Formats: sequence, structure tokens, C-alpha cells
Amino acid sequence: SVRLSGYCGSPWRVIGYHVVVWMMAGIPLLLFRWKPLWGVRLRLRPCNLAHAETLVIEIWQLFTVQVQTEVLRYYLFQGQRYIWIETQQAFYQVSLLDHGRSCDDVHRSRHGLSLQDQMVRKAIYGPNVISIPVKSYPQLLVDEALNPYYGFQAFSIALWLADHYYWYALCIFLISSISICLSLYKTRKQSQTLRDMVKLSMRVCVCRPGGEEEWVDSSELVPGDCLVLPQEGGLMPCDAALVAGECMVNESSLTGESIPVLKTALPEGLGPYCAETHRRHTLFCGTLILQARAYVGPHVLAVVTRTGFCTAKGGLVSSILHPRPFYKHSMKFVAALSVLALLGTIYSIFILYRNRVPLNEIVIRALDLVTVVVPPALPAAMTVCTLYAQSRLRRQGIFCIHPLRINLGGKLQLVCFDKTGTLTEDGLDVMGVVPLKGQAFLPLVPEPRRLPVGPLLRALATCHALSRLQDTPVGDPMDLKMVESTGWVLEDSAFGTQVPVPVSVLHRFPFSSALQRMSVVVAWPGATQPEAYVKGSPELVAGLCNPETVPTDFAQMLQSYTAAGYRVVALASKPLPTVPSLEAAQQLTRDTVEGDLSLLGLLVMRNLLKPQTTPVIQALRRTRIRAVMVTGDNLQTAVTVARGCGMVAPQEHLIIVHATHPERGQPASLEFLPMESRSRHLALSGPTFGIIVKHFPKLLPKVLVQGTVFARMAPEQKTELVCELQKLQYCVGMCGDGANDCGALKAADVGISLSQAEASVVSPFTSSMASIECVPMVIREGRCSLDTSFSVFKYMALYSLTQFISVLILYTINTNLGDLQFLAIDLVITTTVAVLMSRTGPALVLGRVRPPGALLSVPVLSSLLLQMVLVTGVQLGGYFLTLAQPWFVPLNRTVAAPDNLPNYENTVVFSLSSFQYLILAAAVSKGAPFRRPLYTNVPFLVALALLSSVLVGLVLVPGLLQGPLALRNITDTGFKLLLLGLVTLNFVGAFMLESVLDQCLPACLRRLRPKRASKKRFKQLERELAEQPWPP
Ligand SMILES: CC(C)CCC[C@@H](C)[C@H]1CC[C@H]2[C@@H]3CC=C4C[C@@H](OC(=O)CCC(=O)O)CC[C@]4(C)[C@H]3CC[C@]12C
Ligand code: BEF
Ligand SMILES: [Mg+2]
Repeated sequence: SVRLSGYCGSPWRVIGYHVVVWMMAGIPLLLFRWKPLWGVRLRLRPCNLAHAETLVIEIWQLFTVQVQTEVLRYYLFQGQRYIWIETQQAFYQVSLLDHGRSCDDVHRSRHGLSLQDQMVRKAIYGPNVISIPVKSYPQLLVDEALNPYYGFQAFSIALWLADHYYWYALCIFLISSISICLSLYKTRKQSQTLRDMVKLSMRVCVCRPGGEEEWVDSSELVPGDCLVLPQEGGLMPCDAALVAGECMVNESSLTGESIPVLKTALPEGLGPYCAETHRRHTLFCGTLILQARAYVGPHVLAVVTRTGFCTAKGGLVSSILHPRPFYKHSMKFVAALSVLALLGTIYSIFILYRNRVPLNEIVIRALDLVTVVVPPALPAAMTVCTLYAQSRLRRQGIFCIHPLRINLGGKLQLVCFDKTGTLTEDGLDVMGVVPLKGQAFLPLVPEPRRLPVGPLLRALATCHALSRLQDTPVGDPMDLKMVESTGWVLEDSAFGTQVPVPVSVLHRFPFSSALQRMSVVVAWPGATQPEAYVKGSPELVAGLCNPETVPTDFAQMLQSYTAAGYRVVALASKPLPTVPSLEAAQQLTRDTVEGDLSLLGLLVMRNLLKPQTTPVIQALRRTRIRAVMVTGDNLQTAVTVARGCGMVAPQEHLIIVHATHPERGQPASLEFLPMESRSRHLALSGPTFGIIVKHFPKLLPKVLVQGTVFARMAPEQKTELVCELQKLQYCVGMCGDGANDCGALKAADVGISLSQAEASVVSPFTSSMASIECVPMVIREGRCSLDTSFSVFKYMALYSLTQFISVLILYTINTNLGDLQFLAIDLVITTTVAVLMSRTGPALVLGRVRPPGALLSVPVLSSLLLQMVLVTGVQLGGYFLTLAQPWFVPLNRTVAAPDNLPNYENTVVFSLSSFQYLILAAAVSKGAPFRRPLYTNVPFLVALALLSSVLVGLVLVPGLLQGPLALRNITDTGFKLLLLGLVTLNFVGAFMLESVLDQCLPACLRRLRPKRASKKRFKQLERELAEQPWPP
């Protein structure tokens, strides 16, 4: 149930709300976004539903919808339109206005719709368009750009402004704002580009009363219009009901079925028309018409029934506009960092109190804990990392309007694949022709054009009812595919060879839905007599041939072909004793030519795998990523595609699970059907999955773990399957191209859309090519992005702790680092490094091992502690080595910083730490397995080299920036070379530590604490099934 609350508005109250939400703070905007009821109570006063300009909809979950007007008030909730009915005082959806009208009403609507009625119904129903509104820059900002670390950055900016660091807070604010605005611009431009490649309209012909017609746009279509369908077919603009002629539709975009569907004219009657009862007669929006043929009249008419979001495709894409729910692994890491930073802050407060500095300085340093935990350039570094990942994906043709979900691509353990249009082509392609030699079959010939010039070749070429329209063959889709395969050229009719004799059709018997076959009579120069061909259903066509021409294994071979989802159509022929002339061959009755045939062969049609599918599936199976086929097609085609695709290896068992509906007196039962030709896969249909979910809730986890083929699977069942897999703690990806996959793509963690319609403009990922090559690309980019994010976080931690240790060592001496030294270290070094280190691309190939999913790892913490030990050792060694020199004179301990600068202690500590900030940057930037080698990042190499050169110039060149940076000029060149030597030892030690840890720590962890269990539910289920398989 839902409740609609009305809220009118007043100008003074609106301006008051605006000023109190803008001039006061930005916090009220986010608070109102968290709870819209407070915002609507503050801005809008309660009113009556008949006078409301606003509705609050809870279904509780609260949505605020404005009440638009066209004296026709309405509102749009998740796409659906709810007009305000003025006689019953409610907002009734427009979907309910055509309810109850019968088939006679639909047939009376075949004379078009008058213009005045057209405008009335366009006001009522709106445009015939599935339009998803663009997210504005504020909403895009909140959902994408902001991070919880920007709150820390805002607090630190407030702290800086409190302690009067204007040229530092301003620079940090500029960097963060530029990163945020550039990311918003990139995401907005990608969304606009996605929505510019979707064609929301066509030029459709509509009947108009009075015998006239008019070519209107596809958006002017309203329920009641009578479309005139073109004979060449094309995409369907809306949901209609055939009232004249019949169509041949390819509904693979809505249902996933690859076999073309024959839609027939709606039958006249008093019963109410229903899109489910009369689905055999309805044309659905988004489906492709392959052939529109009319018996009576010169046009194929289809009365429009639903337009816009009330269509089937509109209903499918409307269910994903419902809002439903990345940093939790990093907040634990920053809390672990905060423990160390708090210990250091306690030490700093104690050692500053011993120095008797003002208490305000002490409390400012205490509050500096937040800046220590979250560095100033951490949010900017993360935003730039996501920007680099998004740009790298876009340069490959993949649109990512949710850059925060790129890291989820590196966590994927399972990928669900649609079959029709994603793994295979949309329709049926010619598998081959099976000739006959003597009395028995011959091996299948994949290319019928390679056949000799015999009866079978001419039967494949000429036995059809094709026509020429705009220099292209127009007719039955299977006939089109057969003639394309045979290579012959269409020009009663004449056919020229692909490069023999051009045979000419002398007569043609039309294809009938009762006889399930068609016949032609052809002749060619140099022949003794005409030759009549027959093409149709193999079972009944073979019933016309001679018993000595049909092989004894005909039924077995037909069963073998039709058990794999193939569309077999038989061909037959017979020499005709008729004279080769049109005076007699045009008067031949069908019954004489249909009898005493000779089976020439079979023509196998199959749903063809795309060439880019098998390598990708084998690649995913090599890296131990589960491949699951989630299709709306039948079980035989799905199983055949899985077996020939790589999801099921030829040596791996496949089990069909068949759930029986519980009838009266019996309960639901599961029976498993093992077939011939993870080593144990499960195949099951949609109804079987639905019965297993509700009647066998304990066996559902085992089905989900072992199942690999899910056929006849409804869109709601697809998204339910994705959700159930995610309940097993899977990270489920999904690749789809149809409207049936929208719910699965939205519910999945990484949903890549191959669609060219409005389903793509709201998907996280959208590939520009119609293959699944994007899936390995997305996974590689996700692994690279996860590795880069972990490297950035580790570098920020190492930086913060290095600077904190340096500052503590200086505080113990009653010294500080220095304002301009702080500015150099942060802005010039760490901001540059964090920006340019996120630029390294993904590795060329996928790997078996995934990147770690948590920042609190024994490897990560151990590496951080060892690098900190090395850094602290180097800095303290430099300090205690400066303290043992003849030229060294101690600082003036009486005065405090920054007045005791320049001195030797600060100079040495800054000299060592500045090199450490680059060493710890080159160290955490790891390449393989998940990233390219470091040296491929030319900007980052150049930045590191230039900064190292600058720091070596500071160390060695006498008088270079020793004044600005408040450094002290050292005259002992031996000490300068010894400091450089300490820097080199730190460099080699950091790299050796990283290599030794990365190569020997997992082995040490395995040997010390043997992890004999896992917490992921699917892994425990896999262990349990390995110990005891569920189907014995
Ligand atoms: C207050 C005064 C006296 C101090 C001046 C300090 C500047 C030298 C700092 C401030 C911000 C720093 C910048 C911070 C960010 C970057 C990003 C980086 O450029 C890119 O990000 C391009 C990325 C690509 O190659 O695609 C180059 C270094 C740079 C400009 C830094 C160069 C040094 C800058 C200009
Ligand atoms: F397009 Be899929 F087979 F649902
Ligand atoms: Mg599809």
C-alpha cells in the first residue's frame, strides 16, 4: 500500500527555506537528502491533494514528487504517469485507463485516431518516449564526488584557517575543488554521450480517419493510434496489437528468445484484450520486426495500446529507477592509523608542555590528529585515482557513470552472462546443410555454397518467397539466411550463381501454417524438365518423400539436432515430367507436386556464438572466475551454447535439475537428469529455479554454488538470482544487452551493459561494442584500480607517519619543521606523487590471484611497520650523526620555532625526510600482477627524477634555496656525501624490504597460522559439496 500526502507552497516560505538552507550552511541540504520529510515540512505547508503542488510517496520509504500540469495535473513516479482524475479525486495511473476494452474496440480502432483525439490522448498519456532525467550537478556531486574523507579535509581546512594558514588551506581547497569538478564534468559528459547514442524516436506511419495517413514521429504515438507497419520490418516503436496481416518478430531484447516469433492478427470478440492472454497477437516495444506480411488490404495495421513507460520494456526499465543501496574497508585502516597518531599526539603534547609553549598551540597540535590521520591530499588522490581509472576505461570504449564501482571490478568472483545478444547473436544463423548420398545422410556442410551444382544447392537457393525491395531481399528471415548462406543472388523470379546456370522460378506455392511447407517449380537452360522443390518441417516433409530416400536414422538424427536447440528444416525435390514452359507449370496443383518427393537434405539453423565469446569465457575460467549463463531462452539452446562456449568443459559433468510443481495430494519434487558428452555443473530453467527458491530453501545454496546454466529465466528471476548469489557473499558481475537484464545489471555489483537503448544510460558500465571482451577489460581495470587505491592509501599513511616522526624528533629538540618546508613537502612532493602515481594502467593479462580486499592485512601493516622502522632509523641516524661532527654547533634552545631556524638539526632532518617521501612513493608503486611496471608511467618517472634532482641540488649545491626553505649551509662536503649515502641505503632498504615481504610473507603466514577455513558462505558450501556432493 501507498499513501499520498499533499503539500502546497508559498513564496515567502520558499524564499525563507532557500535562505536558511543556503546562507546558513550546506549541512541542511545533506540532512534533507538523508530525510526528505524534514525538507518538505520546512519548505512546503500541508495542503489538499486537489490543490497540492507536491506529493510525498511512501510505498516506509519516502519520495517527493512534484505535481506537474499540462487543467490536467499529473506526476511521474519512477517513470509511470499518474494523472489527476477530476471525478473520483485520486491520482490514477494512465495504465488503468485502457483496462477492460475488448477486441472489438481494438479492431474498431483500426481507422486511426483523429487529430483532436490525438492531442487529448497525448496530454493524458504523454510522449511515447522512455526518457530518464539527467542527474543534476548537485545530485551527481553528492552521489559520486564526495567522500567521508572530505569531511576530514573540511575540518582540517577549518583548523588551518583557525591557525592562520591561508596560502595552505586555499591551495588544498583549490586542489580538492578542481578534482571534484573535473570528475563531475567527466561523469556528466559520459552520461550525456551515452544518452546521445540512444534514438528515442522514429518516423512511423499512422492511419488517420477519413482514409488518409501521415508520417509522424514515434513520440506522437498514443494508445489508439493505428500504426502502418512497413513490409521490410524494423524496430517496434511502442506496444501494439496486430489487427491486420501478421508479423515475424525477434523478441530477443525483451524475452531473450532467439527464435523469431510469428505474431498474428487479433481475433474479433467481446472479451477484454489482454497483453498476456493475447501475447500471440501483440507487438512489443523495442522488439525487432523481421517481416510484416499482409493478406487483406495493402497495409499491416497494429493498434497502439501502450506508450512510454507503460509498455513492457518501459515496465522493465522502470523497476530499476527505484533507488537501492565502498569505504568501510578503509575506515578500519584509518582507525588503525589513528591509534598510532593518537599515541604520537600524546607524546607531542607531553614534549610540547615540557617546552612550555602556549596552550592554544598545544590544543591546535592535538586537533592536528585529524590531519595526521587523513592527509590533506588523500581525498584528492582518491578522486584522481577514480578519474584515471574512468578515463582508461573510456579510452577502451567502456562508459562508467559510477566511477566508485570500478574498484568492485577487482573483487569479482562470479560473472553472470546473458546469452542472446551477449554470448551469441540475436537470431538464428545457418549452422550448415546435411546432404544425402544414396540412402543415408552425409556429414554436415557448414558452408552450403561449397556444395556442388546439384538439386540441393538449387533447392537452398530458390525454394522460398523472397522479394526485392530497395535493392535488398525482403522476406522470411530463415529464407534470407539460407539464401545468404548459399551465396546465390536474387534478380516468376531468377537466381544467378555466386560467380553453373542461373535457374528461374516457374511457379511458387505459398508457405501455409497448416501444411508447414512451401513448394517452388524452377527450370534452367540446358535442362531436360522442370524440378519442383519442397521446404518445410522435417517430420512432415519426410512423410512425402519415398521410403527409399529417407534414411532409417532420420528420426534419431532429427531428435539429436532438435535436442540441441537447432531449427532443422528439410528439403525435397522431384523431376517433373511436365514440359519446361509456364503454360503448364503455372497450372500444376499443389497435391501433385507435394507427393513422391526425394529428400535432398536438412538445413540446420542455430543461435551462433560470437567469435569474441569463447576466448573470454576460457580466460575467465582460467583465472577461477565463475561463469554463469543467465538467459531467457530455452534450456536446450542455453546448454548447447554453454557446452560449445567453454562454461562447461567437454570432460565436466552437467546435471539438469527439474522441479515438479506440487499438485493436489503430492509435494514438490526434485529430479536430476544427467546428460552425456567445477567438474559438476547444474542446469535448470526458470520455473525450476522459482520452485527451488520457495519449496526447497535449504537446497537453494547448493544450486546457486553449482549451477551454471539458468534458462527460461524471467527478468525478475534474473535479478532474484543475482541477489541470491550475492547473499552467498559473492561479488557478482553481470553482462547483458536486453531490457530483461536491467534488473540484474542494477542489482549486480559490476553490471556491464551491451545495450544500445535507454537500458544502458543508467547502467554502471556500458560497453560500446556488442561483445563480452569488455568483461576482462573491466576486471583488469578493477584490479588495477584496487591495487592503485591500496598503494595510494599506503603512501599517504607512510607520508603522514614519516612527517609526524620528523616533527616529533624536531619537537624533542624544541624545533619545528618550518612553514615553507611544510609547504614544499606537502604540495610539491606528496600532492604531485599522489596525483601522478594513479596513472599506471592495468596489466595486459588476468591472473589467478585477486588483489587483497582489506587494508588491515598482516602484509599491509607489517610492510608499514618495517618501512617506518627503516625511515625512523635513517632519520635518527642522521640526527645522531650530525650530533658527532666538529663543525656542528647546537641550536639556541631558549627560543622556539620558527625563530631558532635555520639550524643544522632541521636542515638534516628535512634533507633526509624529503628523499624519504620519494623513496616511500616509488616503493609502494608496485607493478605486476595487477598493474603495469612502474617505468611505463613516464610522467611519474619524470616527476620522481626531477624532484630527486631538486633535492640533491638542495643537499649539494651551496646556497640553493637555503634562504627560502630556512636551511643552513653546510661546508663539509664529506657530510653531504654521507647524507646522500644514507639516502641510498634507505632507498635500497625500502625496495629490498618490499620485495622480501611480497615474496616471503604469504608463505610465512601459511606456515605459521594455517588458514583451514573461510568465512565466505559460498566457499563453505563448496567445501561441504566437495566433502559430500548434493546430487549423489
Ligand atoms: C606559496 C608559494 C610560495 C609556494 C608554491 C608551491 C607550488 C610550487 C606548488 C603548489 C601546488 C603544487 C602543484 C600541486 C599539483 C600538481 C599536479 C601535477 O600535474 C598534473 O596533475 C597533470 C596530470 C597528467 O599528466 O595527466 C604537476 C605538479 C603540481 C601542479 C604541483 C606543482 C607545484 C605546486 C604548483
Ligand atoms: F538475452 Be538473454 F538470453 F536473456
Ligand atoms: Mg540479450
